[PDB]
Amino acid sequence: GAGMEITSSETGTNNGYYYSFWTDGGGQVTYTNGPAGQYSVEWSNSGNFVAGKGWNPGSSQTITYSGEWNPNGNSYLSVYGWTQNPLVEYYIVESFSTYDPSTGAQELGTVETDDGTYKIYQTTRENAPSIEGTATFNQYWSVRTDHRVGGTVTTQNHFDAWKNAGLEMGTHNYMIVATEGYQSSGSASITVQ
Repeated sequence: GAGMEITSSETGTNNGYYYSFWTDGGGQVTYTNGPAGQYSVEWSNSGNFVAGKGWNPGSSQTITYSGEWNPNGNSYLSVYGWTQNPLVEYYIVESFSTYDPSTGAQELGTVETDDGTYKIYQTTRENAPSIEGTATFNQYWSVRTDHRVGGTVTTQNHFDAWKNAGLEMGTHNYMIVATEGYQSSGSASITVQ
């Protein structure tokens, strides 16, 4: 892993961390594992891609992450992952570029944590890609009102706020600090501590 450039989807472990790189193959996307919890990604006229390091299975650990997120166009930086039974894709959005991803989603409240205010939303993806195949599932969103690149994400506070709103969480699959992009270029270099 450490230092090897990859250009198509893979998951594995690198330097004690789980890592997930997924791309639909649009434009160019290059992912690299670095030392410890560090990853780099560079993209150029991308389709949809998700990249980052973390844990499988994810728990309710308080994550600290640092580094650098330089997108040109649509990109989010998030604590990202999935539960099963029910199937749930979830996002704790630290920053987004040119597109608020909670657009067309329904706001269920706010949660204050990690010196932030985060707005809570749910959508339903219908017949979309998933960790268990083409499926119909809820996505949950916590979106920081004041964007940042680096700090503490107390995921327990986001899960409790979702559960508070009546949002079911199943059994935790992976949870990563993810760089996502769509129809953009950019680079990002992020360390999970």
